[PDB]
Amino acid sequence: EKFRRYLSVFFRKHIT
Repeated sequence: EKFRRYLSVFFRKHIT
């Protein structure tokens, strides 16, 4: 499985 592609850009809601 692999679901580390969505948060890779959603986690940007902090510094950038």
